Amino acid sequence: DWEIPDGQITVGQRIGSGSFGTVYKGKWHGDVAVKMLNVTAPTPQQLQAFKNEVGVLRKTRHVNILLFMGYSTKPQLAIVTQWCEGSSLYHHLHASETKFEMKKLIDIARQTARGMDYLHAKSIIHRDLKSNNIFLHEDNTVKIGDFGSILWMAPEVIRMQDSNPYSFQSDVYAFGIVLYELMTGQLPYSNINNRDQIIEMVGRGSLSPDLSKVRSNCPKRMKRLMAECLKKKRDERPSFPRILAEIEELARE
Ligand SMILES: O=C1CCc2c(Oc3ccc4c(c3)[C@@H]3[C@H](O4)[C@H]3c3nc4cc(C(F)(F)F)ccc4[nH]3)ccnc2N1
Repeated sequence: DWEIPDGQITVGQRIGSGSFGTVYKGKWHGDVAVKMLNVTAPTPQQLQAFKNEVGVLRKTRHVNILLFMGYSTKPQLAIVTQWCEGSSLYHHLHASETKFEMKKLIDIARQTARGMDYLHAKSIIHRDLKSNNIFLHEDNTVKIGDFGSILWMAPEVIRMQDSNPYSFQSDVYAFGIVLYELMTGQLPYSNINNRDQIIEMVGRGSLSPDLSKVRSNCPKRMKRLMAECLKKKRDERPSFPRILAEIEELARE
């Protein structure tokens, strides 16, 4: 079982605080990272907001997913993961002037590919793939997870067609936008300066990322796979085994 008895985890420094919960850096047989719920007695609605997150976590065992280690029940509900060190891909590309090199941009794209590939085989749809949900552990090892947003939302997701628009292809579209960030350097819709403008225009297909902003030494394979991931219709996008294959094939240069 993965339940961690009360008192085993010395909850150390607070890292991030949200209205929902709070992420502390902790100590348990080494450095860990605990995500707690700021409620004494949780409602059944949020009870299994915790029970569900756990399930999808204990199903993962990949180098490029955040390592689940266990969960606490008392005194408050808590998820326990490995303790990563460094910044997210977002901090690196947009908040810091990280002088990233082409080989390493491809490698980050490749690790993310492998990571997202593994989720899909386990039939796990992320629903929020983005640059700041991708942690660069030791500024090398990519760890995918939920570390907390419309810029990565596919047109059909922006429209909220029916109930859930979230699918494997929604993650594919998001992945493209990550490739866009790696290959251009900036975020998409850099010139549009209104959130409500991005939602409306993408919703009618009148707006899409500017693909003429990528680096010069952006490999043509990657330029085209990027386009393929951003096809406006969900069923035109490539699946991750296709993607992993393509990226890994060009990475061997
Ligand atoms: O500097 C920092 C602060 C944030 C942080 C960490 O924050 C977290 C601590 C605990 C924690 C999380 C994030 C979220 C929850 O519990 C982790 C999580 N991983 C997930 C992976 C998935 C998926 F991969 F899609 F299956 C889904 C939900 C997930 N939730 C953990 C490790 N290193 C760092 N680095």
